[PDB]
Amino acid sequence: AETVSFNFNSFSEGNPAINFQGDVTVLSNGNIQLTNLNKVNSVGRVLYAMPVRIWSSATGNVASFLTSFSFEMKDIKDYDPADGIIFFIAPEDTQIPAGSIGGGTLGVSDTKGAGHFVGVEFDTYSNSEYNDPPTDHVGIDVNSVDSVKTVPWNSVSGAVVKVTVIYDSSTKTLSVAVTNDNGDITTIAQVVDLKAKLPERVKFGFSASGSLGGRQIHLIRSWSFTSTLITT
Amino acid sequence: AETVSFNFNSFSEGNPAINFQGDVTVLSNGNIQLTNLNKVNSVGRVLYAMPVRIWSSATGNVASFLTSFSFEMKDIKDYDPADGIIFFIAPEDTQIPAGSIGGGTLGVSDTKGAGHFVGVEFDTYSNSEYNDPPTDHVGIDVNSVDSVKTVPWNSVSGAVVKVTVIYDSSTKTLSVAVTNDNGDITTIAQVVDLKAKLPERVKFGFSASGSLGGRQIHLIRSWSFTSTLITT
Amino acid sequence: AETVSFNFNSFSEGNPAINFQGDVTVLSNGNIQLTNLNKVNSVGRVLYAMPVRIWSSATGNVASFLTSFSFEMKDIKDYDPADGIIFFIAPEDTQIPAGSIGGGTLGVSDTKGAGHFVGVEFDTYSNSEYNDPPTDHVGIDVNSVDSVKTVPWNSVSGAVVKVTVIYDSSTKTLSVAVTNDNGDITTIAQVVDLKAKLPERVKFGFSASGSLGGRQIHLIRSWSFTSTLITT
Amino acid sequence: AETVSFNFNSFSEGNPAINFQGDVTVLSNGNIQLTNLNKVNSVGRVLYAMPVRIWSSATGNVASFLTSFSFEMKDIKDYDPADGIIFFIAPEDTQIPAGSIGGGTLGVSDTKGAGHFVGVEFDTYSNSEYNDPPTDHVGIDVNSVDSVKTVPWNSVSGAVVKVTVIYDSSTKTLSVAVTNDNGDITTIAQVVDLKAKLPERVKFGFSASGSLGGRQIHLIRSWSFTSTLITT
Ligand SMILES: [O-]S(O)(O)c1ccc(-c2c3nc(c(-c4ccc(S([O-])(O)O)cc4)c4ccc([nH]4)c(-c4ccc(S([O-])(O)O)cc4)c4nc(c(-c5ccc(S([O-])(O)O)cc5)c5ccc2[nH]5)C=C4)C=C3)cc1
Ligand SMILES: [O-]S(O)(O)c1ccc(-c2c3nc(c(-c4ccc(S([O-])(O)O)cc4)c4ccc([nH]4)c(-c4ccc(S([O-])(O)O)cc4)c4nc(c(-c5ccc(S([O-])(O)O)cc5)c5ccc2[nH]5)C=C4)C=C3)cc1
Ligand SMILES: [O-]S(O)(O)c1ccc(-c2c3nc(c(-c4ccc(S([O-])(O)O)cc4)c4ccc([nH]4)c(-c4ccc(S([O-])(O)O)cc4)c4nc(c(-c5ccc(S([O-])(O)O)cc5)c5ccc2[nH]5)C=C4)C=C3)cc1
Ligand SMILES: [O-]S(O)(O)c1ccc(-c2c3nc(c(-c4ccc(S([O-])(O)O)cc4)c4ccc([nH]4)c(-c4ccc(S([O-])(O)O)cc4)c4nc(c(-c5ccc(S([O-])(O)O)cc5)c5ccc2[nH]5)C=C4)C=C3)cc1
Ligand SMILES: [O-]S(O)(O)c1ccc(-c2c3nc(c(-c4ccc(S([O-])(O)O)cc4)c4ccc([nH]4)c(-c4ccc(S([O-])(O)O)cc4)c4nc(c(-c5ccc(S([O-])(O)O)cc5)c5ccc2[nH]5)C=C4)C=C3)cc1
Ligand SMILES: [O-]S(O)(O)c1ccc(-c2c3nc(c(-c4ccc(S([O-])(O)O)cc4)c4ccc([nH]4)c(-c4ccc(S([O-])(O)O)cc4)c4nc(c(-c5ccc(S([O-])(O)O)cc5)c5ccc2[nH]5)C=C4)C=C3)cc1
Ligand SMILES: [O-]S(O)(O)c1ccc(-c2c3nc(c(-c4ccc(S([O-])(O)O)cc4)c4ccc([nH]4)c(-c4ccc(S([O-])(O)O)cc4)c4nc(c(-c5ccc(S([O-])(O)O)cc5)c5ccc2[nH]5)C=C4)C=C3)cc1
Ligand SMILES: [O-]S(O)(O)c1ccc(-c2c3nc(c(-c4ccc(S([O-])(O)O)cc4)c4ccc([nH]4)c(-c4ccc(S([O-])(O)O)cc4)c4nc(c(-c5ccc(S([O-])(O)O)cc5)c5ccc2[nH]5)C=C4)C=C3)cc1
Ligand SMILES: [O-]S(O)(O)c1ccc(-c2c3nc(c(-c4ccc(S([O-])(O)O)cc4)c4ccc([nH]4)c(-c4ccc(S([O-])(O)O)cc4)c4nc(c(-c5ccc(S([O-])(O)O)cc5)c5ccc2[nH]5)C=C4)C=C3)cc1
Ligand SMILES: OC[C@H]1O[C@@H](O[C@H]2[C@H](O)[C@@H](O)[C@H](O)O[C@@H]2CO)[C@H](O)[C@@H](O)[C@H]1O
Ligand SMILES: OC[C@H]1O[C@@H](O[C@H]2[C@H](O)[C@@H](O)[C@H](O)O[C@@H]2CO)[C@H](O)[C@@H](O)[C@H]1O
Ligand SMILES: [Ca+2]
Ligand SMILES: [Ca+2]
Ligand SMILES: [Ca+2]
Ligand SMILES: [Ca+2]
Ligand SMILES: [Mn+2]
Ligand SMILES: [Mn+2]
Ligand SMILES: [Mn+2]
Ligand SMILES: [Mn+2]
Repeated sequence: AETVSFNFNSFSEGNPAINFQGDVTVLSNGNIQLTNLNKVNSVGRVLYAMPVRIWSSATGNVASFLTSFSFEMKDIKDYDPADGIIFFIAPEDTQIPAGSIGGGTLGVSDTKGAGHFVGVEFDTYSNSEYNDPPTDHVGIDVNSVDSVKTVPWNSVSGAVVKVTVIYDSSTKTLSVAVTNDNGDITTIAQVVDLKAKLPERVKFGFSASGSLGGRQIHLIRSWSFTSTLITT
Repeated sequence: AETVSFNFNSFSEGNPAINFQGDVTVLSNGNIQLTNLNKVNSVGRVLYAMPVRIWSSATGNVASFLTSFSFEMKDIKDYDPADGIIFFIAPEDTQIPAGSIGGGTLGVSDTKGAGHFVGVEFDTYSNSEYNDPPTDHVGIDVNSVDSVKTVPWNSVSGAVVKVTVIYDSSTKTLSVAVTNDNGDITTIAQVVDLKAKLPERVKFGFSASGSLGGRQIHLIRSWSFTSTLITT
Repeated sequence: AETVSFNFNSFSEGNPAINFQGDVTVLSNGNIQLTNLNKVNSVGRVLYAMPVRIWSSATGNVASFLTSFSFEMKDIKDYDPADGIIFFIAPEDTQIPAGSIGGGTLGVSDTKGAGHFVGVEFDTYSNSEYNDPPTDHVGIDVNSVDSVKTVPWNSVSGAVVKVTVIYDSSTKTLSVAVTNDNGDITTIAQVVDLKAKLPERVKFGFSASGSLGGRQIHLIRSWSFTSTLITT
Repeated sequence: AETVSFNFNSFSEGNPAINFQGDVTVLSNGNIQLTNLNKVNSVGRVLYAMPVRIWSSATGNVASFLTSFSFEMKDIKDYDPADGIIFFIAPEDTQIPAGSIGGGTLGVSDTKGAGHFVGVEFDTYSNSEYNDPPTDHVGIDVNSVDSVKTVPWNSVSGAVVKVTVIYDSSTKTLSVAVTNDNGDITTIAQVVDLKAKLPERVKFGFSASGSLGGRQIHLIRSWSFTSTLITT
């Protein structure tokens, strides 16, 4: 088979394996701070430098992958806790949308919240302009921040969250498991046809944004990944 | 919410948190050995002592759970590697099935292969008698050792395996992810209405079995489980 | 190591994790009410279903635990505020003591005040019969409602109390810390060889009681416990 | 009674309630980083600005106090993970020891490892000059980094540790509970007569340190404190 795997217990802004886009910045403790606190419409993104072949136009096969990461969101005084983080998969040439308003677009969509990407957002602000549920939530996005599905969730300031994703090729079922601070788990699943919505060669990564009045600390602590494509 | 969460990195007899049914023997290194090598038809199971209420006849809700565990199956000179391990869910009153012999009921069914439980199997020996695919496989059993679905897997002697399982309360999707020694990941997923096959209170555990000519060591090295039942 | 850890921010009947002995009634708001207000000699207890092995006859070791919980005791027109709540440890086979009447056995002892258990009491009514200090107090009981040690405390109707308990495996020191509504903290500590007073397997819970003339509401709002038993 | 209490969920540089002594620095996410990864014998300390009256001259009374905090230590490449963190209590005019060598001294002792303070160290480097145990440990210090008592412990790089301390005046008992990322809890208690080892007015705080090759990320994330002195 064709297997891809990596593991980051910490980061550094000189590692060739990571692509930094936007106001991204690496802290002294090894964490990645996606957005700039005192910047209007801040947008930061981070992608694994190397492109993962998730499916073969040849065989007709699709890869299965298991990844898990942990992040932290914290409130900053006088500023609305927004907008959130999103784990995304996109074509290898993915860029921050030209003139991106930031905020509710999470840095992977245009003003009408559209774009070419599949992702799991950890939304902390309700954008009626995107059909956002009235409360914090977790969602499965498929080429739009107007989630195909969401599940109520609760963002605790300054608490480390742990996430475990699984994509089973056979069923094209993307399943998420989120371990909240109080021990409680939150799950959400959706059937997404990756071959159908993305190219053979893509890229994974994290993005986060905010507005002028909406800002908060977005930190990625660790990230491990392993994809496996059957070649037969 | 109502959440159950335990974690075992080692084991030891006498712990009130675990019930040992069968030829289960705890090694002097905190490892659980499921079957007796010197017996014909050995059978052993390890269960988490307390019944966990997976769904509520009142809420109508069904819990989601995130459980991951590791095991090892080493071969033994002049013996067919069998029958394999199995992670399962059963009615709180679950008694250990009748030991059988040439058989491979994985310790959860009768000679015919029937039984009241739902589980993920890591089978290493084919039995025309239960539709066992030609080779080693990972399956999804629902009241029968004749898996509902199966996927090609390969068991490697003396290799430690890591397994992450996720269950989505809504989508009723059971998603497994097998991480092998070399790195490659195997995954399978299936819908199983837990509220349709199991009583409100069930029990989680691992089971194994052997035959007259099929035997091997079945080691459960670690186990961590977490389930959350929304009720409101 | 061998660790037990649960967490309840709310309660609900039917949860297999908790056993209800006596006049325990679960409110429609996830709160536990220990005594019945319309009964003479009400008595109620709530216990964590599974027995926790506090010490090993093999290791000689004794587990340490960190448990914290919150409660509330509101008065009721024309009634003496009593008897108080109590956090205790008992032999796994613990039955609920005989309901008594003028009495104040806190639901863990006989008419005389004897019983097999060890606990921290939050007593709000003096009984010359058991040496109750002149006023409200927090005590450390060891097989007797006649506290081994006591410290002046003051119970305030309708106030939510936070309590953090720590037990050191070695020093055999049980240390309580009562946080009142206004802020002030009350603390008491006592050596109690858990391995000397209790059998290997015990049970943790909260108990309460009332009299003919003494009654009040006893609410257990939340509970989080964690114990670790070193074994190697 | 006289009670002192505060609570921090994140710190800031321009906060007169906190005294920053040494290589201290406050990250963008509100955490405090006690040492500088680039200096040689980097020493950092942070004290609560206002002094606390732990014992009354008039009345041979001493205060009880409850406090809990969480930290994170991480390994930095090419440097030994050292030296650790310490929660200390010192006279209100306390400073960094003249010409401190940092390292084994944890920034609160001279070269012989002596000074004026009562602390709880989370040691990560075995120094034979201070009779350190051979493994990571938690210790109780009384005017010397040569612990009056210690307990084996394990520091995990990048993991959030939660700590809870309780000091009972009546017993002059100091008990700690450390909650590892693991879920496991480590404990350690010691009887320290504060009035006998410290001045009426003290200051509480944290500290960390490193050497030439011994360096790591030391971070304080939160800190809550309450102390109540009886005055009758
Ligand atoms: O007549 S026989 O019976 O004998 C017989 C002859 C040939 C075959 C082979 C074959 N491919 C081989 C290699 C190979 C492997 C190793 C070595 S070696 O190790 O070096 O020796 C040498 C050669 C090989 C290497 C790369 C590819 N094949 C790639 C490919 C290209 C580009 C990319 S890309 O874009 O990513 O660069 C990605 C993948 C493709 N192959 C197909 C394809 C196909 C499927 C469906 C449809 S359709 O029906 O239309 O859907 C259309 C086309 C077929 C159909 C038959 C077939 N490939 C599509 C893409 C070796 C044999 C089988 C039997
Ligand atoms: O009749 S006979 O008995 O005579 C007989 C004749 C031919 C065959 C073979 C064959 N493939 C071989 C290699 C091979 C192995 C080792 C070496 S060696 O190392 O040199 O030894 C050299 C060559 C080989 C290597 C790689 C591939 N084949 C790849 C492939 C390409 C790209 C990728 S990827 O992932 O990189 O993109 C992954 C996989 C493919 N092969 C097919 C394919 C096919 C399937 C379905 C459909 S259909 O359903 O109709 O669409 C259309 C086509 C067939 C059908 C028959 C067939 N391949 C599709 C992809 C060797 C033999 C078997 C029996
Ligand atoms: O009937 S016969 O005469 O035919 C006959 C049948 C079977 C046996 C064997 C046997 N083990 C073998 C290997 C082996 C050797 C060489 C190769 S080869 O070189 O590759 O060929 C391959 C395999 C082998 C390899 C590893 C082990 N055995 C391990 C083990 C597992 C896991 C770990 S771990 O955890 O560290 O990973 C560490 C160690 C154990 N084995 C026991 C054990 C046992 C003891 C006491 C109790 S009790 O009663 O409860 O006290 C319960 C169970 C028995 C009982 C019988 C028995 N093992 C416990 C642990 C080969 C044969 C002997 C005779
Ligand atoms: O229900 S199930 O389907 O699950 C099922 C459950 C159990 C069984 C088996 C069984 N024995 C086997 C072998 C075996 C055969 C072939 C190979 S192989 O060749 O490798 O294939 C490997 C192993 C096997 C080999 C040797 C023996 N059994 C010997 C024995 C040992 C030593 C000597 S001696 O004296 O010579 O040393 C003499 C005899 C005995 N076996 C019994 C015995 C018994 C007799 C009377 C009474 S009672 O009435 O109470 O008195 C009580 C019990 C039973 C009862 C059941 C039973 N044996 C008594 C002695 C294989 C299976 C089968 C099916
Ligand atoms: O026999 S008699 O006739 O004599 C008789 C004896 C006792 C009662 C009372 C009673 N409540 C009172 C106050 C009260 C009265 C007067 C003053 S005064 O004005 O000062 O005098 C002050 C306070 C009072 C105040 C607040 C509440 N009660 C709240 C409550 C609190 C918080 C929240 S929350 O979540 O919003 O925080 C939500 C709800 C609840 N009360 C119930 C409840 C219940 C219903 C169904 C189910 S079940 O079917 O099982 O589901 C379970 C439980 C009952 C059942 C009987 C009953 N309450 C559930 C919630 C006073 C009397 C009635 C008649
Ligand atoms: O026999 S007699 O005639 O003498 C007689 C004796 C006792 C009673 C009372 C009583 N409650 C009173 C107050 C009260 C009123 C005014 C003041 S005053 O203003 O100070 O004067 C002070 C105090 C009072 C205040 C708050 C409550 N009661 C709350 C409550 C709990 C929790 C919360 S909260 O928010 O924490 O959740 C909020 C509210 C509850 N009360 C019940 C309850 C109950 C119902 C069903 C079931 S069951 O069997 O299960 O169906 C079990 C239990 C009963 C049953 C009898 C009863 N309450 C459940 C919740 C005053 C009297 C009436 C008559
Ligand atoms: O073991 S312990 O020590 O714990 C202990 C446990 C229980 C008891 C009590 C008790 N009753 C009390 C009051 C009371 C007194 C004073 C005040 S106060 O003054 O306010 O303080 C407050 C409350 C009290 C008031 C009214 C009644 N009791 C009424 C009653 C109600 C209504 C009417 S009516 O018809 O007029 O409406 C008529 C009679 C009855 N009581 C019984 C009865 C019984 C009789 C025969 C049979 S059997 O032989 O089996 O058939 C079965 C049961 C028993 C058995 C035990 C018992 N009552 C039958 C009717 C106070 C305590 C004492 C000690
Ligand atoms: O017999 S009579 O009935 O006539 C009678 C007369 C006097 C007393 C009082 C008393 N103190 C009062 C205040 C007070 C309170 C409120 C207000 S008001 O609210 O303003 O009105 C006004 C005044 C008061 C305020 C501050 C102090 N007292 C301080 C003090 C000073 C400095 C500090 S410091 O360091 O923090 O600055 C800390 C503490 C001390 N007081 C003693 C002390 C003592 C104990 C043991 C020993 S020994 O045996 O040697 O051990 C030596 C000394 C005694 C002994 C008796 C006594 N104090 C030691 C320190 C009010 C009355 C009782 C009975
Ligand atoms: O004749 S009678 O019998 O009738 C009789 C006469 C006098 C007394 C009183 C009394 N103190 C009062 C206040 C008071 C209360 C409220 C207000 S109000 O608010 O205005 O109303 C105003 C004043 C009062 C306030 C503060 C103190 N007293 C403090 C004190 C100071 C500083 C601190 S601290 O912590 O801040 O440093 C903490 C505590 C102390 N008081 C003593 C003390 C003592 C103990 C042991 C020893 S010995 O063992 O011998 O050494 C020697 C001395 C005594 C002995 C008797 C006595 N105090 C030691 C410290 C009011 C009355 C009682 C009965
Ligand atoms: O409040 C956070 C929220 O802001 C929205 O945009 C606001 C903008 O922040 C505010 O300054 C302006 O006056 O009105 C805008 C429209 O509500 C973002 O659109 C949303 O995504 C959050 O970031
Ligand atoms: O190894 C960490 C350890 O260092 C000790 O000091 C060393 C110093 O780090 C090294 O660079 C120098 O060459 O020798 C010194 C003497 O051992 C510290 O004393 C100790 O506390 C740790 O920080
Ligand atoms: Ca949003
Ligand atoms: Ca089989
Ligand atoms: Ca009492
Ligand atoms: Ca040291
Ligand atoms: Mn959304
Ligand atoms: Mn099978
Ligand atoms: Mn008492
Ligand atoms: Mn030390």
